Amino acid sequence: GVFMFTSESVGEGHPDKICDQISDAVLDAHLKQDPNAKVACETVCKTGMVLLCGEITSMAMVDYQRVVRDTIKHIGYDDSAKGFDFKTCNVLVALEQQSPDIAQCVHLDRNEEDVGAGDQGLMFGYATDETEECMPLTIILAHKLNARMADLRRSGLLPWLRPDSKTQVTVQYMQDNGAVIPVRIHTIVISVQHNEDITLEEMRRALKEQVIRAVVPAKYLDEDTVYHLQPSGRFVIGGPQGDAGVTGRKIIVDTYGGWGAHGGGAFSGKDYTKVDRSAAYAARWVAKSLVKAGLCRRVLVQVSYAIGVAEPLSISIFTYGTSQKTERELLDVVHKNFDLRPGVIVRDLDLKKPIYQKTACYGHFGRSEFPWEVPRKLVF
Amino acid sequence: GVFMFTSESVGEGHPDKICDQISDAVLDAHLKQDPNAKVACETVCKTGMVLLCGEITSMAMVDYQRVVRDTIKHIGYDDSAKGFDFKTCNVLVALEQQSPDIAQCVHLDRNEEDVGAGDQGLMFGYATDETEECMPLTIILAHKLNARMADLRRSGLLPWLRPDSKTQVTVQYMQDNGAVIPVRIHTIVISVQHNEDITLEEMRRALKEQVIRAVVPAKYLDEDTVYHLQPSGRFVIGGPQGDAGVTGRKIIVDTYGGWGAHGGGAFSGKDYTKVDRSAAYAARWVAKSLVKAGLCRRVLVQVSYAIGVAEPLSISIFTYGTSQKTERELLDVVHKNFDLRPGVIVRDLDLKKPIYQKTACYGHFGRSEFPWEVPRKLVF
Ligand SMILES: C[S@@+](CC[C@H](N)C(=O)[O-])C[C@H]1O[C@@H](n2cnc3c(N)ncnc32)[C@H](O)[C@@H]1O
Ligand SMILES: C[S@@+](CC[C@H](N)C(=O)[O-])C[C@H]1O[C@@H](n2cnc3c(N)ncnc32)[C@H](O)[C@@H]1O
Ligand SMILES: [K+]
Ligand SMILES: [K+]
Ligand SMILES: [Mg+2]
Ligand SMILES: [Mg+2]
Ligand SMILES: [Mg+2]
Ligand SMILES: [Mg+2]
Repeated sequence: GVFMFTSESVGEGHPDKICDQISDAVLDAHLKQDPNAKVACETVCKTGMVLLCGEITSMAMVDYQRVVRDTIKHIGYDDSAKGFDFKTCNVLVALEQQSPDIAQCVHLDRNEEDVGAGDQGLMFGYATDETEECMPLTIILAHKLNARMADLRRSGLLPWLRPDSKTQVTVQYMQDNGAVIPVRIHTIVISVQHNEDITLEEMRRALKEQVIRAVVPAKYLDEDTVYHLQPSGRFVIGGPQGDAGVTGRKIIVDTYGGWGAHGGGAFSGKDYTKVDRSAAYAARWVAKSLVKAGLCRRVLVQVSYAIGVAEPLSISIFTYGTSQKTERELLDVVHKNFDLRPGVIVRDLDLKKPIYQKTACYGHFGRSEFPWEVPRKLVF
Repeated sequence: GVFMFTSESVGEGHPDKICDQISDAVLDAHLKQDPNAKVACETVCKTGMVLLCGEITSMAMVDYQRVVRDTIKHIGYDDSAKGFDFKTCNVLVALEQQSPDIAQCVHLDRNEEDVGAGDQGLMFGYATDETEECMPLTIILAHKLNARMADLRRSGLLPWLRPDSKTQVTVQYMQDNGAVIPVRIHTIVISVQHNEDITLEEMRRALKEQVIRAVVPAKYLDEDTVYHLQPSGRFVIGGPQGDAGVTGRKIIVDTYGGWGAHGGGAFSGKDYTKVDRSAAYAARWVAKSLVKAGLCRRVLVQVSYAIGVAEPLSISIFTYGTSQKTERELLDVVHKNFDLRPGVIVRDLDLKKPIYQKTACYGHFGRSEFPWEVPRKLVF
């Protein structure tokens, strides 16, 4: 019953991911001074331009030129030869206050515990026992390939590497009563921006031997694995010069790589009152807690909200046939162990801390440092 | 075994959907003069501003001020009292040629049939026999609620309505050997921008009696259905004035409302060489053809590509246990009946025709006018 499943990831210099990182750097900058800042920052990037736009109500005093240029510098775009330079790009800021019609409904006059959902929406959380981080192997490997290239770039071991990169991993799985077991790597794609000096054959050899073989467990690779390495043959123009970037255009990279499900909302640039983020984090937290408790091997959780209403409108659990308990029993477990109002989630998961720029590349899930990745011990 | 599932939709004046419609109006304008235009148009909107950015290589000569302002006019934003006016907003254009490093790999010198995938990526198609359009009931109803409000607005029957709107529908389902059967409407949310004259109680009564009851089959509604109608109590500030909008931030509204799966790519603003769009359309087409052929009741199809390579890297079929044939047999059926190279998809689905602005609101799927919604008769 073998099947293929593909996931992709992108590196820190991918233009959409640049925007996610800048949006969350702005959020972090506000939260460091005003833990209750209301932030909805969209970032757009294209040749020579970063535009910040959206809605912020905050007591913080933030140097947006500094925050943006510091983020671009850290990513590695510091010269016109690379197509983008934090020293000389245009930074445009079009930031306004949050609509008062929204504020009066969501949070004005309310105790923090009672804050309403910042919008309507649906969110999903997912977990799978196929890896120790409870994530799909496809997306984890895709992230790790990009992170390895960034390490080799920053260390100087491969000086021809530039920050813009994309990876894609196809894994063959067998199924086991609703659970999924990875069996082998079927195909890997890597494209990474490079300078003019290096030759194509050298690049492909380095991506195989210093990237792929350093990251992918050898038991999954064999002589029939397909490798598309620098498949375009030339990737000198890159970053925002090659492709426009926008916040919230990598939402499947950010989450489960196509597994589970997604409700549509972007994460980056948004404070905790935006349930698109906080409730997706909470749903991941619930799903991972269910799997770690031995209640299932695979689980999808849906929650939904209405603007201004603190309590979820609906909660659903799907275990793909991998639980002995029924989904109505699991729902009982969830109601007895979690309170999914946004004003409680913020306390359980410490969502006012300025840690969001860390989440904006290499995935929001699967990384044990974050509070939604620490399972709650369940009573049942 | 009853469960809840929620989907949402937005109306034509929602700021993210404004950008999708403008991006596809630009694509249509180019395709009317140059059927082979290469288009990757991102649109950003915020108070008083439309910014077009991205990459276009085309022989067409397009009046971007006219195209943008005509689109905003048709949506209905024609006065500062509504928060946005096509006559007086700022239109900024930052459009460059497609990267030559991409062009040499994707299409230069190649016959149309052999054009390579414009990017790497994964795409999904989904279909379900629960409605005659083979779509989830939740997302269809959510779309229809917004379309009904737009009709009542444009006819003058509810003159206090403005273009920005959001809907959300929670349905209770039972399952039937992997298939899903809608049973009742559990919750409906509607928020719509309004003028200052109308009272809250009048608005809520009109949304129930002239919108919901005109659109939702009465057999699904009962005395216990929950209604959150204008739940914020005041929604006068709206459109781009209330919330920044960006192309490709409604990808789950655009597709299956959280059902099936999504590979991450946005649709609007992209010509057929962008497999994010053409291969997702083709996968929907395959999935719907499988269901209409009686081969399954529910099906998810995954495909993936590498930049420059015409043939898919992987294809997967999941029937949720609703097919008598195995998924390997169904894969055989798909390989015998479809050719999923982008240069063949463009011919089968007529993807050079300038019909894309129609797809940019109310969903890309479930509408029989589009070629990917006309099932292919299968040999098997
Ligand atoms: C292929 S571009 C998307 C299409 C583009 N907007 C256009 O005009 O055709 C998307 C991503 O692919 C990567 N990319 C850019 N140039 C590339 C190249 N020459 N070869 C391989 N990948 C490239 C970059 O990560 C970029 O953000
Ligand atoms: C709630 S806003 C998103 C959050 C916003 N960016 C902020 O600063 O909090 C998202 C959408 O909700 C809708 N909306 C805007 N104002 C609203 C209001 N006062 N009541 C209900 N819905 C509203 C509009 O469709 C808007 O695009
Ligand atoms: K783009
Ligand atoms: K927004
Ligand atoms: Mg993109
Ligand atoms: Mg949202
Ligand atoms: Mg949005
Ligand atoms: Mg894409």
